[PDB]
Amino acid sequence: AKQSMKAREVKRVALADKYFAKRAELKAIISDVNARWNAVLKLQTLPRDSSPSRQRNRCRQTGRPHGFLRKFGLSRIKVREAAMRGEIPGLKKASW
Amino acid sequence: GQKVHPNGIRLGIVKPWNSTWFANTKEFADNLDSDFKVRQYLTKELAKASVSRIVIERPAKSIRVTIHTARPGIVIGKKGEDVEKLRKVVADIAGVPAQINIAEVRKPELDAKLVADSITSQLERRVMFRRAMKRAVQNAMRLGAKGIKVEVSGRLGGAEIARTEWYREGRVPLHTLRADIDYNTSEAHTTYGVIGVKVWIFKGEI
Amino acid sequence: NQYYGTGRRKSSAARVFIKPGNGKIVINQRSLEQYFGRETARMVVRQPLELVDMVEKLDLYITVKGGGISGQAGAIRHGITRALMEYDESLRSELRKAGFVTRDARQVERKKVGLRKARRRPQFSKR
Amino acid sequence: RIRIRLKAFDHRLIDQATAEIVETAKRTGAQVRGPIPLPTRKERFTVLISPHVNKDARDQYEIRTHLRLVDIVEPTEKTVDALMRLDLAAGVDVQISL
Amino acid sequence: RPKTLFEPGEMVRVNDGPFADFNGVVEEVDYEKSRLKVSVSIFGRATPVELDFSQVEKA
Amino acid sequence: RSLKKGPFIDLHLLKKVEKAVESGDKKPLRTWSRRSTIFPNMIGLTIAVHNGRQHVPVFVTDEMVGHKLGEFAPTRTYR
RNA sequence: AAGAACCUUACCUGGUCUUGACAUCCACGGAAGUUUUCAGAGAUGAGAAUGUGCCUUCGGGAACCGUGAGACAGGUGCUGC
RNA sequence: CCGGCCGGGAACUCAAAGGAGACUGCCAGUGAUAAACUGGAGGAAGGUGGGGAUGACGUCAAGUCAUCAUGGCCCUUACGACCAGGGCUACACACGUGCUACAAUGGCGCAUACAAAGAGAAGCGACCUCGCGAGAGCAAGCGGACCUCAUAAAGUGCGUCGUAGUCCGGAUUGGAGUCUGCAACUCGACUCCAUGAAGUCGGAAUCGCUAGUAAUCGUGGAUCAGAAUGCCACGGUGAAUAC
RNA sequence: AUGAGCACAAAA
Repeated sequence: AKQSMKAREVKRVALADKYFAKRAELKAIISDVNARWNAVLKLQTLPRDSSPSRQRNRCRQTGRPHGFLRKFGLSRIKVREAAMRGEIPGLKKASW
Repeated sequence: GQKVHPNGIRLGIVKPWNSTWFANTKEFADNLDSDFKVRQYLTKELAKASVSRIVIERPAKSIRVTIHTARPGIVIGKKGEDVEKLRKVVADIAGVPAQINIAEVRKPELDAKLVADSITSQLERRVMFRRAMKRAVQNAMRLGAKGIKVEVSGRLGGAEIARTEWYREGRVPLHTLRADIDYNTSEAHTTYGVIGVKVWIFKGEI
Repeated sequence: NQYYGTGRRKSSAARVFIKPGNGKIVINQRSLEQYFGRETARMVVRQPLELVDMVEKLDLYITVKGGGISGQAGAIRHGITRALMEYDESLRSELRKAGFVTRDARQVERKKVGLRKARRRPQFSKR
Repeated sequence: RIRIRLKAFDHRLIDQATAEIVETAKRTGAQVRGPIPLPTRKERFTVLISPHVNKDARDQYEIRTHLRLVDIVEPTEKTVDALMRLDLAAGVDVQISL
Repeated sequence: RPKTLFEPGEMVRVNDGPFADFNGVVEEVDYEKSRLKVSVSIFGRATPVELDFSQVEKA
Repeated sequence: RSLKKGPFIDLHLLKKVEKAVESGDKKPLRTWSRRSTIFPNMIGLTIAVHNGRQHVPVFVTDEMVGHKLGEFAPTRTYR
């Protein structure tokens, strides 16, 4: 069940955390206006696969891309099962 | 898909939670994932010990569990050694110190996980399904509470067409939210396919 | 000396404090003609005072939070009725005959799942 | 002048925790203001009930965090010693603040 | 007061605070707050408390 | 539509354009990057831009400056 | 589908890998990790520089990495009749 | 110092905990001397007070082997795996669901009044300054009844337009940009300048709604770097009609 | 106005 897809998301998380917040934030700072340029032409060397936007939120149980909920961390199908067994604390059917 | 989960509808009213910790927005998903991993490992290691409920309470410096077992001698092993290795490996799985607490459960024929797991083991061992749910229903009724219903669905007796067959004795009111119903399901995986067990047990009203 | 009314609409809580004095009334540190005298429903404010057949003998001080215009007007009317309850007891026959003693429990129902509003279903095709 | 706020998913549990805090603050003798209830956060989640296509068939959930503040204003040495492990409940998330 | 400045990983002690007489490691130090966050576990739950630099003095 | 703070050009395509202008007239440069804004340095060359299955050749002249490379390579085929 | 810009990608053209991108077993080793050059569309392929510990009965523990062999891994392939 | 001012019983509102309260409980009539019904007193609410959750045995071999798990079959140097670009956004057409309109109960300018519900740490982001604007500047606060999103809008007075394809309508297009992200050609969202298609209330047919209902008006959340006219929730005004 | 034929193992 989507082993390659979960592997790509794990590799994306590892590569983004490795190459980001040590170089990418500085490149974005120099890209921002100080409060063509040789500085920005030196800047334009960025690789691609380190980006945080390439990551997609997948369910930890099943790896499902769609229907994700961030506070629970699972897709809706798994969230309903965990709620019905009673694993998510404070979850109740809003009968309002 | 008509019927709602009984534990789910009466979770607010009568039944306490299987996990009773508090966390904020940031820690909620990872605490659920850690709870899933420790419960998966405990169920995998102690399926032969037949645990019913693994109640998890996290102070959020450590994590403590209140595991429910029909035979506590199996989980403690000899002099608590199996408990000790299980505590250490569940601690370094969870990444946080752990305390294991075991509660001996009374009436193992009157609790639903062990009824469903016994019927599941009988379907692994090719006991006929009518005798399996009939013994489960009659043993629960003679040992105790006034509600029992066992529904077993899918490929009954090696048929090419799946059927749903259910026996029921006593009174099992699902619509009343005052009722003490414990619903637990277990899947039996035969050679010709998979077959599912649905067990209701009605203790009484609170 | 001060007679108090609770004054709720289903959206607005109008605390009304009535004293004897001048007939000019004040709604949230502001006159009633400034508040909604440009609008309607000034008469529905005056109606509990009109049931006593005099307005000028009493001084009314009103603070009201929540709701909209007609909701605040109805909550103000309810508060004036409860403050006249604190005034006297023989007014209850006339106020109950006018039905102003009751509280309006017509709230807005919630939006239900699968409908565009509370009652409104989407359009339906048999094909 | 330490003011201690506390939140839980369960209203009975947060009531027992707040009762323990006011009893411990009151046995030694301390001027503590009354336990005031902050409003509860109601987190409505709304999920589909079916694996495949059923848009109208859809489930609705809730988390109700009950937040309370115990409002201590008098500090005493036995009080600040006895606040250690007061609530003693896993559901109750207490926070010491000034 | 001497040693009024605190850093992540430093003992703290408050006369009016409940986190004294036990071990204390701070959470965050903010100059704009003019006060520092101290993270001491209470019944096994980590809790931040903000305390003025003149108010808290190390042991 | 892009920001004023920077135009965009791929580094490999830019260095290949530099090799092309220091070499002179040459073979069509094969690029797989349609994202790149062309330049007055690239005005005059005969590079080839890829569009799905096949690469089409494009002779860059003065009328195409701010446009990307992929506007001259068609992605679809209708009729 | 509660969110299709190469990225979520299953589909297409092309460049590539075959005990494998994701697991466990065997043997040979090297800590890990970090910086940087040449190409290439990138995957990758050649080089280098830095670091090289907690160990124990120096068994260089154990992770991680690479390499050779099968056991196998993988499948969003078919049948919801 | 118009900061609902600060000692503050805390009145009242508000918040959330324990309760009270409505049960045909009374009083006449009908019926059988029965359930029950019709009226009225009381009361906030009267007969199920309103809404919601709760969906029996089963039907359709209804839907999902693509959420997951799984029996059988199949590939297993190729139906597996990693990359760059492209596609899922195409377009002689036909249908469903919505949004904006066809104006005068309206459009446009100025001045003003009244909410509820939510979200926020790889976050919401004041104030002040700059820019016609979208926005941009080492700028406080707040993991929250305090800080931010955040301006509610229909309404209300004033002034203008006086039935035109119009000061109605905004599609389309050409220039100039801002944001986001490694990059907005394919294939983003807004701002500004200019253009101003169809559209004069809609054939056969057809949909929703019995009360805070329909219409109409805005607000917030999820997903999400960015992108709703979709979804989910929130309140303002508020009908007509059941012989 | 009409609607191909088969596709209901459900058992000591």
